[PDB]
Amino acid sequence: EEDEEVLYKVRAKLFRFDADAKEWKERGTGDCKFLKNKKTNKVRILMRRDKTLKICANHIIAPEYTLKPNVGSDRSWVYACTADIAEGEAEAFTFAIRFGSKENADKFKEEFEKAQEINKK
Amino acid sequence: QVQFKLVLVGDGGTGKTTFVKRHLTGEFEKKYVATLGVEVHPLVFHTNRGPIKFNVWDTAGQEKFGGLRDGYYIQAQCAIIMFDVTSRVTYKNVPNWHRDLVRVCENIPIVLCGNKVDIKDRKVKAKSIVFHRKKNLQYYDISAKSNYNFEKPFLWLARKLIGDPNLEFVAMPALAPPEVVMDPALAAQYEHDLEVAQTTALPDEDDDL
Amino acid sequence: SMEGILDFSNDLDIALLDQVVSTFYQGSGVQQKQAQEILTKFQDNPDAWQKADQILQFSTNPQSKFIALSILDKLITRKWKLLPNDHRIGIRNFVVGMIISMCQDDEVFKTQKNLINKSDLTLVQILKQEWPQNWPEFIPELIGSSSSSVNVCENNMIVLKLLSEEVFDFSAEQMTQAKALHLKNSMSKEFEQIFKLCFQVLEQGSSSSLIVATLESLLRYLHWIPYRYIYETNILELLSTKFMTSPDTRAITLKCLTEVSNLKIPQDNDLIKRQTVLFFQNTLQQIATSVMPVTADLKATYANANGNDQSFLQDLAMFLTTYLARNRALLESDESLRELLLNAHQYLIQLSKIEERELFKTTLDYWHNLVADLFYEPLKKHIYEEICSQLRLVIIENMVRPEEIQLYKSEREVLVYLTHLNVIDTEEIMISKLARQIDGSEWSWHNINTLSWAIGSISGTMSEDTEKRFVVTVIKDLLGLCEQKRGKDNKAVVASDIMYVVGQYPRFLKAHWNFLRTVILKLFEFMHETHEGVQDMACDTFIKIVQKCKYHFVIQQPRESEPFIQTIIRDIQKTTADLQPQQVHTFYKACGIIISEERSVAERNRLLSDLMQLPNMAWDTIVEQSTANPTLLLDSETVKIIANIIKTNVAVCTSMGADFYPQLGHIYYNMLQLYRAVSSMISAQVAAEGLIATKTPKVRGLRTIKKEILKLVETYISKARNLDDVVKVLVEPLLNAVLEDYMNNVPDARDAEVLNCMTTVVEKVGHMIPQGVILILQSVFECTLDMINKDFTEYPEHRVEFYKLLKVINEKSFAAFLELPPAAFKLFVDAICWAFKHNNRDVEVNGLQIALDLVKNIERMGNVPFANEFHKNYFFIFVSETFFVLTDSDHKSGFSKQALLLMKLISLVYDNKISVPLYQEAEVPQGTSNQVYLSQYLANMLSNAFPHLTSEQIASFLSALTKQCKDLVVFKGTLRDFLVQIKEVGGDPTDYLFA
Amino acid sequence: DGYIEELIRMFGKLSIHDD
Ligand SMILES: Nc1nc2c(ncn2[C@@H]2O[C@H](COP(=O)(O)OP(=O)(O)OP(=O)(O)O)[C@@H](O)[C@H]2O)c(=O)[nH]1
Ligand SMILES: [Mg+2]
Ligand code: NA
Repeated sequence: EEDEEVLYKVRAKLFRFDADAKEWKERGTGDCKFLKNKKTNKVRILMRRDKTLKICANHIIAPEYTLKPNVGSDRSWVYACTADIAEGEAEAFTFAIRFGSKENADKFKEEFEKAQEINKK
Repeated sequence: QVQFKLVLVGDGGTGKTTFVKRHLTGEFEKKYVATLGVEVHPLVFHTNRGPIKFNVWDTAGQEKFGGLRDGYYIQAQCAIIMFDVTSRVTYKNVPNWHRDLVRVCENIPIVLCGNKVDIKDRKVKAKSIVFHRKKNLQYYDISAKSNYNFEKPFLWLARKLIGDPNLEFVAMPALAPPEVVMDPALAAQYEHDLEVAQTTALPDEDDDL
Repeated sequence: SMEGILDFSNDLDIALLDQVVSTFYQGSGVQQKQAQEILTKFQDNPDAWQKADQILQFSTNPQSKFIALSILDKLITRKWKLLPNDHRIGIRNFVVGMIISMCQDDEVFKTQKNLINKSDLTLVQILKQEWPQNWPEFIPELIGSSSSSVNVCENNMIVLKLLSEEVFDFSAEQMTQAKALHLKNSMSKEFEQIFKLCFQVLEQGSSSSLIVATLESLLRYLHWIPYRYIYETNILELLSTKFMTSPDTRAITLKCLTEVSNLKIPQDNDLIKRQTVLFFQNTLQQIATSVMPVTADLKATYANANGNDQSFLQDLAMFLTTYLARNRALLESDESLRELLLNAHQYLIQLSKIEERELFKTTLDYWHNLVADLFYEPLKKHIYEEICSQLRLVIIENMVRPEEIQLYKSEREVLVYLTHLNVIDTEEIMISKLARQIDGSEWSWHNINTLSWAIGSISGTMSEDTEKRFVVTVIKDLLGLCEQKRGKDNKAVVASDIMYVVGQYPRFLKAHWNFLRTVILKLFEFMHETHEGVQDMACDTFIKIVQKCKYHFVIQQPRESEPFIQTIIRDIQKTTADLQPQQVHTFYKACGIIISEERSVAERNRLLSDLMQLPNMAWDTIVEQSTANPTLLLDSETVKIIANIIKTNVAVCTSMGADFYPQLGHIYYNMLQLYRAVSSMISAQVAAEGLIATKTPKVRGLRTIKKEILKLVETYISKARNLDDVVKVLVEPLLNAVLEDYMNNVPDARDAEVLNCMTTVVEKVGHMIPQGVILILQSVFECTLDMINKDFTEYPEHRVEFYKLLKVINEKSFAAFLELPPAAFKLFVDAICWAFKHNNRDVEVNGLQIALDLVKNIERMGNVPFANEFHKNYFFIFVSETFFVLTDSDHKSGFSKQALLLMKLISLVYDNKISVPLYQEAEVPQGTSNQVYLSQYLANMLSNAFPHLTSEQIASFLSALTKQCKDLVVFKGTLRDFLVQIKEVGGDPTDYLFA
Repeated sequence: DGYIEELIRMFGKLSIHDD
């Protein structure tokens, strides 16, 4: 990440929806970063687990994506991801990302929309 | 790719499987499903000295689901003994688990782990945890739930097996991810699967994160 | 494919077993899981042991043979005494034969230790059954066989080691008391023969692997053998000299000498004292010449972690601490032993510098033992002045935060003793460390924090005048350090540590009002600082200073116009403006602590109403708005405000207790009105949106309001001194607001904090509201039991609070259970027995305690129709449900309380405290006493539950159990003997005559 | 004495300001 610029960095817990099990599963807790590539100027989410430093989110902030509220939370966003490469080859996931506060969540979604219309260019 | 067999032993309900699942996928399993015999899960860490792979043999604490018992210990290169700080009996059985373990594996690095330190009403106090001293076990307070020291057993064993005390976990450089190119055929399918997701509550909504 | 071996019709295909075993151990993925299920079902086949001699003969796979011995082990420990005597001789002969076979082949002996050690363990399972009564010659023949071959001699040491472990170290749980004594007596009878061979091998010193094995066996013998075998032989010289020079033998030898230091020894024998000194002198001499000198950097050695250095240094720490804790007095009087004493302590100083938390705890226990002794024992400190001075620096440089309670407590205790012993040296070391922070030599966030915690720890040990000059020197130096540094990050760390130290020195704060006031006004300035952690540090420090100095805030200081509490209350809006709600609640709690010190009632109530002004005006506003329109309450901002008002009241109530009454009285009526309004809103949302509503932010917000109201009332009542007002003013409105709302909500909308609240109400005033207690049972009993009686997991909070409620009702207002309709009283008994079968210890312990208290409640009634009907309906349900959890192996955590309950139930019948026959008309002869019928019921019950026990076992067990029912510890022994015998076939019935 | 007054004067100037 030596040729990428941090646009936004917030602490978050990331979840993955297991449709089969009909429940949310924690995927990782750590710094969720918005990284702008110096070459392509494409902004991605890169999230690493605390301590182990293992990647638990790695995908483009696609302009298609829509952040929805979760019924249970005032400080979370749900959105479909069509290509995440954290755990091998590009796989589709329904993500949820929860934050420390409602304002952290609101600043995330505003920063996520900034990045979507950087990815428009 | 250095490959090491890790046996995980201790009383039923101590959080052996929950601990492994946390390392494998990052999930915390609230439900207790007793392991039957053993479950083998390959586990990989990234260090300054390169990748280290643990073949984790998650054994059954309950005697009725014991299966092969000490048979699982054969050719283990390292071990974690697990007990529950909320349960006095789980610490009392630590010498029994250690006895059965050392008979099969005479000269291996072993970590003693007190799980569930997140719980307020701690029955097994720090002062009374002294079993590791004469047996040369590393001891860690851990919580699979809060991730308190969750990495420390694997960091300690990694340092012992590779024989490098300065070994540390590192970030692997992150590959550039691909563009979505979403297809309209699955548009309706995602619409439905996203509605079920939104209307299922996120677990543990009173937690700090 | 692999499932062939599970077909017992045909001869076992060895080659098929070996692929199944091999694809389990060396295989991967789905194949190894399939093999795992196959191997498990194989060994669990009850006839599997018959196909064991086959596998040991014809298989070449060491893992197959290992699993074959495991199958054998399971038969020997469980079903041995059921076998014909020629099967027993067969099994013995081919286990012995397999062991000598593998010892005679040097290739196999070298390469298959796992399989040999497993064979030895199997042989020892047979000795536990057959030796020495059916095998008198085992030891004489083992000793004679050892002379033939070094390999056989080595393996014989491993067998004896395992035998010693199984008889003395691991017998308590796994054998009857009788069988343990028999095997202990037998081993000590023949130990003379065994020791001679042990000592012979060690003196002759043939082979290191044989010598390591002999010393491993000796480490086990040292746990039980009499001291004479160690002191009246040459073995102490061997352990402390020749075996300390070789690194092979050194590891085990040091462990042996650690256990020698623990031997039971006559304390009045000058020759034995000299022997104790000598082995220590020899051991330390070998360390200094062969391993590392006194000056060696053990921190660096341990950090490098070469070979077994970490284990060796761990074992040296255990050896020195063990020996010096017991024996250091032997070295303190003779001038010739002075150098030995201080070198041993200098090694411990070097060991105390190792970066290893758990090793440090071991050395710190010893340092505690030492400095405790130097503080009380006369003429001892001067010996240790250089040791203590080095120790001061080691504790200080390795100080941890108070959050680590145990280590910090242990460290503080030692550092306080070391401060008493030399104040001047402690002050000099701490001022010098401070100077190395200022000049930047040792400057670090961690280093200044460590030093702050250390300086903070020795508060109250120095004289007041010495403390004054010390505190002032440290604060001025830390203030200068803060000025010198740049950046919010650096200045915040030093400001925290300044504030930390001040908080630790209350005696100083009490003596200097002007300084205390400055400190507090500075904390008020920091409560506006947005930099991460400062507001928490300021609030934590504030309540910490107030807990210790409260009196100085409530009186008028001579140069002041008013008590400072009044000044804090005037500017409370401005002071807390920038704090998060939780920080504001801490602040208010702190003010409540000060206000409790005011003993004038008029003045306390005036300060209380002054303090609650802002929350009381926010409250008056919100009830006016909330009473006018119930829609306005659904707004998030209003729910957060209301929850924060109630939490402010809980905070002040927590610190004021009984004194909070006037403020509770001011809000009580409208608060219980709000509780009902909020209850309705919750039910209305569950109606419109479904159960998912209970997880939405706004319903969780509404439920927080209810929980904080129940917390406020619980907190007040728990500390209330005027119980007449609790009954006449608080309780009736409370029961009318919460009970019906709880009963008539769906399970997922019910708050477990209702049960918690009711528990406290019954605890404090249960005796005064018998009709109120009945109303509580009617309202929460049946509907809560239905939530928790389907499994052991759902509604965990309700489950735990439910059994706390029944416990306190059964203690304080038993009358409420006498008033239950019989059907509901039957559910009460079902609910206790339900608690027994829980693993969750909070439920299980309350389960057994209710059962015990209920039995005693019925006892107290005397010979009355209700006590008589209770015993005829429920006595045998309680005996048989207690026996079920004693014997099922899944509730071993509750053994003590199970045993106590069973003893109480059995003792009722053997004291003739049950007036009615326990049996049905014409179930037994007309005269028959309850004693005889209990014996028959129990005999029949255990016969059906454990059909593999003989009538003789059951009869003997019960004769012992019933005659031992006034002596709990012995009773427990009989129960443990019974738990061992149900695990096997052919248990000796005489074992129950041990006591 | 005066040195307790010097402590009070110095404690008052304690601050957390970015530089
Ligand atoms: N509070 C708390 N619960 C935990 C923690 N770790 C595990 N648990 C819970 O403990 C229970 C048992 O966890 P498991 O991993 O299934 O237990 P186990 O040791 O594998 O049990 P066996 O397979 O029978 O040996 C589950 O309900 C877990 O959610 C922890 O750190 N804190
Ligand atoms: Mg498990
Ligand atoms: Na301190």
